[PDB]
Amino acid sequence: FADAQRSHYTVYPSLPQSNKNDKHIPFVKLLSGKESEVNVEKRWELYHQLHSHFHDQVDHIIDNIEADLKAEISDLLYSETTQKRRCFNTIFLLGSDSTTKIELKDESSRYNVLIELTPKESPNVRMMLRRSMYKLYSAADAEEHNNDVSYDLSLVENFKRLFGKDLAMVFNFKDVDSINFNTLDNFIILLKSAFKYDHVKISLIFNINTNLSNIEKNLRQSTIRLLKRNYHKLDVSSNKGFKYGNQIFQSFLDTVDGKLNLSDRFVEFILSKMANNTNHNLQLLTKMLDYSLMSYFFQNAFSVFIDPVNVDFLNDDYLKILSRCPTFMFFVEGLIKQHAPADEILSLLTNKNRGLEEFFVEFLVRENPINGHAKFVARFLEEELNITNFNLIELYHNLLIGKLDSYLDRWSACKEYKDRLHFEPIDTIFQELFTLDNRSGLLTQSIFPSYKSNIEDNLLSWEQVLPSLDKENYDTLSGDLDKIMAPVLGQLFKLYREANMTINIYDFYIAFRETLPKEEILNFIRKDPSNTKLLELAETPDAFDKVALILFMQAIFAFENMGLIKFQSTKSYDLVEKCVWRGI
Amino acid sequence: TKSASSFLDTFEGYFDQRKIVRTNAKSRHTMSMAPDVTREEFSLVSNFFNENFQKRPRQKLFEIQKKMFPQYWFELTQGFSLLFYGVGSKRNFLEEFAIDYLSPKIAYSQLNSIPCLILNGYNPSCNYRDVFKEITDLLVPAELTRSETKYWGNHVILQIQKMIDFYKNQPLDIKLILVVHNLDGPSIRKNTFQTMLSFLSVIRQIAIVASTDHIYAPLLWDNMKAQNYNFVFHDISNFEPSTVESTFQDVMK
Amino acid sequence: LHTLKLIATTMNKNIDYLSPKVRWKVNVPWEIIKEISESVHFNISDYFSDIH
Amino acid sequence: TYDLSIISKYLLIASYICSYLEPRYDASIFSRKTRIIQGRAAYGRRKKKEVNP
Amino acid sequence: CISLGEPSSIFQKIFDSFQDLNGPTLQIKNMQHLQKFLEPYHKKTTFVVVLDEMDRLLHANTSETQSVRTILELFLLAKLPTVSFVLIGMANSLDMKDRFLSRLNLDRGLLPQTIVFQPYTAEQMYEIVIQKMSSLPTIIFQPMAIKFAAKKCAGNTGDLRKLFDVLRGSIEIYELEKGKIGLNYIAKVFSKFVNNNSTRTRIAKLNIQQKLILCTIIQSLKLNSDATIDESFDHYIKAITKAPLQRNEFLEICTILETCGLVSIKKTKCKGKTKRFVDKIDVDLDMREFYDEMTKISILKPFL
DNA sequence: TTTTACAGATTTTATGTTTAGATCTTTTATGCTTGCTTTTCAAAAGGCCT
DNA sequence: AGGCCTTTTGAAAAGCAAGCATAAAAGATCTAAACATAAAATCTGTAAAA
Repeated sequence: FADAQRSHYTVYPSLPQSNKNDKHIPFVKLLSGKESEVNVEKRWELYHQLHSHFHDQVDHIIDNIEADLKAEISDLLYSETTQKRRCFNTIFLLGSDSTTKIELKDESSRYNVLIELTPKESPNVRMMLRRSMYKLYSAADAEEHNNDVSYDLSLVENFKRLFGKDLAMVFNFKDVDSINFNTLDNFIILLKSAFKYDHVKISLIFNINTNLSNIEKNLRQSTIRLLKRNYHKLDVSSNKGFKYGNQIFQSFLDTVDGKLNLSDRFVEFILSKMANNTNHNLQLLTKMLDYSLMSYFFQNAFSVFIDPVNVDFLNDDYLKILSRCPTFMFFVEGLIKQHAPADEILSLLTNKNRGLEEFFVEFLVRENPINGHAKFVARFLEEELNITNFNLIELYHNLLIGKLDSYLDRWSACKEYKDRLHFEPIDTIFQELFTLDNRSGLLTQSIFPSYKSNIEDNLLSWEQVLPSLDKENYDTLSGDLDKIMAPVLGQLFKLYREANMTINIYDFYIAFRETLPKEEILNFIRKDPSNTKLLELAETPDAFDKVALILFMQAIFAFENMGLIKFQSTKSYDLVEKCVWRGI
Repeated sequence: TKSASSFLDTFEGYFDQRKIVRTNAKSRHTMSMAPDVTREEFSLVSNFFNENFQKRPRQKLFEIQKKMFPQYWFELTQGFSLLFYGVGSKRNFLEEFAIDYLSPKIAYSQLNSIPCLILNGYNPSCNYRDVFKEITDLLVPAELTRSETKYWGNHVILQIQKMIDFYKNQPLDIKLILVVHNLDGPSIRKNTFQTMLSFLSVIRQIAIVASTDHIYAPLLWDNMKAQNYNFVFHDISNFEPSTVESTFQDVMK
Repeated sequence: LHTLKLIATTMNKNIDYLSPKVRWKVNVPWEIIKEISESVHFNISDYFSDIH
Repeated sequence: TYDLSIISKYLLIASYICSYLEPRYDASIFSRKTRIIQGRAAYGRRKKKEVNP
Repeated sequence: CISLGEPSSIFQKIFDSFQDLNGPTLQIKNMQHLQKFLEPYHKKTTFVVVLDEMDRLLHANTSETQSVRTILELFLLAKLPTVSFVLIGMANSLDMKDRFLSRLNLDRGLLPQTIVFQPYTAEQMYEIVIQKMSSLPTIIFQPMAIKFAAKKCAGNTGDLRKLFDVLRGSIEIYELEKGKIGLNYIAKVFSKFVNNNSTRTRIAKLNIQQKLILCTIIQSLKLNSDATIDESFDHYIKAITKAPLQRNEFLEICTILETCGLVSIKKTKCKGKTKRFVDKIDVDLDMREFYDEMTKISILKPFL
């Protein structure tokens, strides 16, 4: 109708008043629909306890990097002078994204203002000056507890006699790699004349997200020699000095200490996806670990057994599920192959439910500390050895594999400690229902998918998305069409893939016209009982082409706004250009 | 047959099919010799073939992916945004998911319903100032004061930043479900709209349920946009005939 | 990379990225590309060997 | 040199390559896989141009 | 729809019905705030307004943005209770009728009826205006002259207000003697606007120096389209180089060709290389009758 | 008890300031066509060999 | 009497390069919308005097 013709129509969905059930949580009935409702409620509450215990530590680390950074910047912003006294202090914040709040100290009988500047707040030099002096007059006349001045450096000249305090303005350029440096060095030149006023103290703070050889290549050399008077650098990045990856991954183990385990493939996938992204890694760490936890409690019924009170709700289907673990198969093969007691394996094979039901609850008192010993290796490398360039994720990966000694000899600094820093752990039976893992490609398919490859796969093959049927063909309208005829927009792509770079739309139409059935669609087209217009065009002696051009032009103008087809030669639109290739 | 390509589609399929073809080997055939139709014959056979070619397999597919809905509600209520890419129209999926399923389940669980702001982003008349006008009466936030507004700044982006720092001291319940159809459409792929919709997804109290159509879509979002969205991607390609949106675009002869 | 002004394009005002008429170009010089190809250890000196 | 990722460094290198190389001479420098169908690769440039692009 | 200009003040002027206290604030946002005012508190009553000259409002915002948007917005007839709030449209001349779009043309409200109202047989119309009389006639207008007037008006579009200022002028030129005289006006205003293409062209020029210069502008068109008066004067000393003459004589004799109504000299962009203003030359009539005008002058034949 | 009448608040009108996006023109850039030429390969001409 | 295999080998496919065209970049010039200020008429709310 006409409601999908206007943008942003808000819609209130009306609702039935109540259904009076427990359907207030999304956790479905697992074990092919055999689970109890109280176990689903306990699973939801247990997942929320785990998720809250994780994120209450993640938030303290994330709100502690700001209390570390404000402590860092505000120490080399102050407590130092230069003998020239006609220079501005300059701090290059390397690798920093513009997300930090800066605090300026008391320093009484002197104002301290912070003038944040942006590539949107700087289209030329005069808007920078008007915004800077506007922020100066605002943060000077509102921090005092009346005339109108002009917003230029004259306010900086007579700031001493307008207010009575000395000025100390601290500039702050947010995306220094995104401003014009031609506007920025003009602003620095325009600021340089403020030196002669004896009550100012300009400080510049550059938030650079690239290296320093790309800022002093684009600036002019006189501005660079002015900036070489009192400059300091400061590396602000959460990959330098692995302290905040060794506090998010450390805190993830404090929630899963004994209840859950991590796989080998999972930690190497974490390391592969944390290394292909540098700007934000404290967020791509947490949104992989939480989505690993969310795909666990939604899938694994045995999560209800990670609390040692729910041990008595072992139904028959839990005993069916746990029995077909291959580590238990390895254990039972062990009980066969070393010695032969008959009537114990005959019990625990398929008959006795009580022995297997009480046997599994012994397997939860075990700890086998991977994450209980890895903190000892972390404390040994940080305190006793004083090496602060190690990664807890990669050390944990090698400790999980077992080649930890190679990673400890990667430094060649702890040769007398390769026995003290050694730990060879084994597997405990029934790990493979209690492990966070990725062997199905779930964290790949729904966090970092091959987007274009999935679109092209669904366009080309299309049988992995559309079903085939064997009963619903006679009550339908097209029963014999789903088996002999590919879907248009999925059939045209088979000709689009094996075409050239320049595709003539008439040849692209003829190749589509002779891959359709002729003697089927001329029978099919007369099926409709209601309308009468669709049958008279079948009484026309050129029905097949006039039904073929409709489907072809529909598929072409459907590909075009998807991105696979560029119509070159405007005012012709006859020779299209293939512009997406499969497999790339 | 009409392509002499040694390789097919990889990087060497790109390098191989980009050759140079002579003037006599070319086929300069205008599409005038295609048998012309009327507008109403197209309009008739189109709506016939939409719901009468693969109708029961597509309904079977929608019932297959319709038991996926509790995972979508779980991912929304745990903080993520959703992104539904795929072949075909994702329109009726989000009209049958967000209106029917989602907001009744959200409204019951925190105990009228939860307001659903649909946003037809395939319409090129999609300004962000009237869309943010439509957001600021479904939430009604505070106004921009004199100290918090700046010298000729953007009031929409500053208001969303003020809402972001307001909603860190609040209970975490969904207050709106923002349903964007064709998020990479011709008037919403631009930068300030995406800055708006990326700063809205920072708020936990609004669930973004987006959909894309173009294939080079993920390069609209850098390390700041793709971090404030924190999308989870779901290929729900269901081969829909996509006839709500094609009335907007040119169907010129 | 487009945000960090390292690859760049024809700056029409608020250009759409998803058009088949917007083409891209690098605007970093050779002297940093040699250091980059030294960092990942990529032999790029023999890619422009057939020009000088 | 730069605090970038591996794929971003290779994207910078590949964008540096394709915006200084002529588009016709890349199937002589990168095409390496065995054919199954009768095809010919790019021959490459005959004379090295010493204008230094 | 006069004092609107922008799509901003559509709804306040129709609000003098009960002269309410509300009207400025609640109404001008939304269609549901005018759906709030469609139900009638004071009985069924009636209030149908006729917004006049409605094509004048929708001619803004330069693509569709807030005017054509408003025409696809204010033709919704969605809810139909017992409420008399219809609005017939008063569209102007056919300037942007044949430009449409599918939102304007697909089943919402008062669209699919439009009629050309051209008054053919306006002779009977004049007969109705004169027979509906308050001042008895003796000698009526001759219907041969009435049909000649109705013939010589309705060829362009068929304006009736144009024809109403013709018979009035005919009896106004009748009163200047103190169908035989209701014809020289049209034979007067057709000839006055036309003047003479070639018969009076040289007649008014009578001067040869006011004749061959028009040929200089004719030769200054099929070499250059930026015909500067300098270029009209560099062509002048590429033709007569075979009492001096300065540029002032040329540019003041061009005022005669300006005064008659052939030539246009004003400042234009002057594209060229630099973009500052200079004088131009342009001619209007087609070179068919002027090429027959030179068939009598033996010196304007080699210059063609 | 209304109707006035000062105070203050909100509207009206009018012009100033900054940002974002359109049209049109000039100058360089890219692709198309036509004749000639230089590579790689695949059919083959023919000697070696079972 | 037969398969093979390496020098030689057409030869049709890549490469090259002047000649007109036409898209496309870059910028000049313009304009509309968001954004801000402000004085005077106008609305209105609280006592206003009868």
